[PDB]
Amino acid sequence: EGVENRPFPYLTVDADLLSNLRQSAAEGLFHSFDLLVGKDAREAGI
Amino acid sequence: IQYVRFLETALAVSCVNTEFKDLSRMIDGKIQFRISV
Repeated sequence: EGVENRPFPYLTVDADLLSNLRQSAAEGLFHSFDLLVGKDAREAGI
Repeated sequence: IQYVRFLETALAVSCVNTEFKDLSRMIDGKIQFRISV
């Protein structure tokens, strides 16, 4: 989709975003999202 | 005439208002969340 998977300085906030998350993304509340399981959960190369 | 501002009212508690003085130039905005589960 329109998701960029380049690495970033991901700023860490303390709000727990993930209240009923995986059911929401499997339902597709978000416009465009990427489920990365396992090996692809790293920072991709530059 | 009632001189009302978007800050003088209470609706701005719902919206963090930041002044971007060139908004006709922005084709598109984007924001990336990364939720680790």
